[PDB]
Amino acid sequence: PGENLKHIITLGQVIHKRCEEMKYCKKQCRRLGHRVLGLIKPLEMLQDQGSVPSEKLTTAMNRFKAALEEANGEIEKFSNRSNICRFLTASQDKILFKDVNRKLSDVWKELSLLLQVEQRMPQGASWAQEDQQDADEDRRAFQM
Ligand SMILES: *c1nc2c(c(=O)n(C)c(=O)n2C)n1COCCOC
Repeated sequence: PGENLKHIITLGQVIHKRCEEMKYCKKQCRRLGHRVLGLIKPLEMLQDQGSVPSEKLTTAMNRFKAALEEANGEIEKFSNRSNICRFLTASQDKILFKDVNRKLSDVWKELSLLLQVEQRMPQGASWAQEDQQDADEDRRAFQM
């Protein structure tokens, strides 16, 4: 439980750091890192106590860990310029992290509801809109 929480928080931090160093598609990569850092903030607060998670909370945390591992795999893949160029030429909307953003948003909704109801923690609605704007800003930076 404590080890699981530390692993997820470390994943989020490595994803943010890797997104910050990305040389291409900076708006989309920076948005992914910023969103991940914001999602792990209440998990950092829960970790700062040292309570026991229910099995429903453990299930939701493990699903969130799986979405973060997928995001880390995508950032690692896109650290190679050729993989970015290949993916974007094949993509329809030019949104680099479309699939993993959907998974992060869906798994986060279940997890935050359990943190609020079970651990008394005090949403990805604008995300698809922000994704299209960041993708356009990135496409424009590339087209100069
Ligand atoms: C390859 N093809 C790209 C890009 C890119 O960043 N963007 C935003 C695109 O729209 N396309 C089609 N890359 C990545 O490499 C950028 C050029 O580096 C020299």
